[PDB]
Amino acid sequence: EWWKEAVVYQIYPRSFYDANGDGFGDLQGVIQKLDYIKNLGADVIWLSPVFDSPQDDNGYDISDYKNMYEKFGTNEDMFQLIDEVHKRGMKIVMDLVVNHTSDEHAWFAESRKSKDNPYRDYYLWKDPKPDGSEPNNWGSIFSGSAWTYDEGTGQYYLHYFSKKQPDLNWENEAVRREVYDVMRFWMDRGVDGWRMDVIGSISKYTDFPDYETDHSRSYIVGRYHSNGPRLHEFIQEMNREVLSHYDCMTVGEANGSDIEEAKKYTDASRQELNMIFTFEHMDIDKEQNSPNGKWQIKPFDLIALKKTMTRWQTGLMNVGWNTLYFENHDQPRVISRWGNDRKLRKECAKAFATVLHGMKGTPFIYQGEEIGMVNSDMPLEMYDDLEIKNAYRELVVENKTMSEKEFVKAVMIKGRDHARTPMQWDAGKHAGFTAGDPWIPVNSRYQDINVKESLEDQDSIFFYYQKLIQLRKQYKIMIYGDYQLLQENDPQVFSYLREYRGEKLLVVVNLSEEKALFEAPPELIHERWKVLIRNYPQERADLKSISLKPYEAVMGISI
Ligand SMILES: [Ca+2]
Repeated sequence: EWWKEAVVYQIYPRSFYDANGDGFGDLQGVIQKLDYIKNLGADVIWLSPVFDSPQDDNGYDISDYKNMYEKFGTNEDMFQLIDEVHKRGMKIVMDLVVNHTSDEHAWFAESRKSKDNPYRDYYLWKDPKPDGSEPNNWGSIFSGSAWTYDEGTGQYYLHYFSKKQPDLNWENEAVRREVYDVMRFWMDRGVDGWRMDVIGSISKYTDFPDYETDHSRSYIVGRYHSNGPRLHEFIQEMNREVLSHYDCMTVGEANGSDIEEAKKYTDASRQELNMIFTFEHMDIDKEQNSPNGKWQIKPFDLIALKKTMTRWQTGLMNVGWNTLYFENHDQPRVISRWGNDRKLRKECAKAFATVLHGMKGTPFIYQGEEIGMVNSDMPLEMYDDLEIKNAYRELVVENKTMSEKEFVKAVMIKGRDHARTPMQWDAGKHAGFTAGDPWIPVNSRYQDINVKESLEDQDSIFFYYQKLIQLRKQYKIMIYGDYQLLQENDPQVFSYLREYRGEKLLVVVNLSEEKALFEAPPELIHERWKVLIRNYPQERADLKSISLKPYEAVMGISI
């Protein structure tokens, strides 16, 4: 169970390092930066998808599972990367994207040709309604209908994501076998595990029932879009046929997951996955179900964060396993989203890191999180993401459920592209990401926020992350201790306790810009503490009462 003790670094490779000058990050670029990742201390890398793809969704629309997209390199480069990871004592996890393929995948190019094609039933085709409209009212995550009509055959195909991402038909045993063959091809060549993209969607309600509607919207995304009736059957089959034959790690991107679903995926006795990503803690700052979805912003609410993260810590405390993340290629920079990214940027970045890394589970560090990368001020016309383009058209232009100004404000907070501007290596041109022209501009603050300056500054966010990772490797309590929320009603302070074999770990973090007070509960007042990490310089170990400075974070271990 090395995956319980791991710290994972997520690379978004088109934006990590461009070794050959075309402005697009590449596999040889990753290889050249592996020493940096090892020095940080992560021991597992998760690479976002590098398989051949027309890039409609930046690699999540795969047109060939057994070849690389040419700008990343060739399979030879990928095999070298695997070897280079292993030579450093690290592991590599690839992105398994098997809810859907590109519409340019050979399977779909064949499927769409005719009802008698042998690939027809690789995808999900249905007749129009009598009036020619879509089979039901289901929506795409990327706006509009989940169905697209094919004039040549007279049927619609299903796509939960873009029209260039047709969903695979997992009811067809041949599709499942194709998926297992892909997994074995890569695992036999040294891939150590998989991050499984929208694994929650692979089983459909094959009666395709309409949702109920209150007429706020024409197309609906809801409970049928995940947790289908055969979901866990399929994952159990995948474990029997593939995962059980390798020393591997699996993490599912479990869209639609709540704590009970997480137990189904992650209880070891069920022989499914090791861990899942949930969205519940990322969902605290949207309204529950507006037509504008995640663009219907709410302010950061620490109480909501504490409630949600505590539900997950206690729910998987003695069964299953948690992932721990605040950032990925789909989320904004957490310090910009929920904190201070200006005068208190360092303290705030370190504070969020401490809250997260003090918990039970496997931490994930998204590229640039460890240097305090921030959201971008770029104008809307500079964004790339199809999610944004499609939502602008639907919400602002067509349906008018958001004004222009409100949509721009929402994108500046939550746009996926805040995660995707290039990694900031130094203060030179394009932050040292490329000698050419980057595929999207580097964030305008890069001259102040970059690896070079971080390694020169002993007070950097980088060295704080490096220390959190070292502590996890030294103190078994951080991996295996239980969890108890402390001072639960405090609106500024996120404090909790871990316990393991008579030892205690106290984590106290002021997630606010104002002064706060932590007082230990009565059962803890006679403990003696050794401070393991703090993001301010004043040092005292009487943690029973702490007058917390803005964004102050501290972890102590009992002695
Ligand atoms: Ca390149």
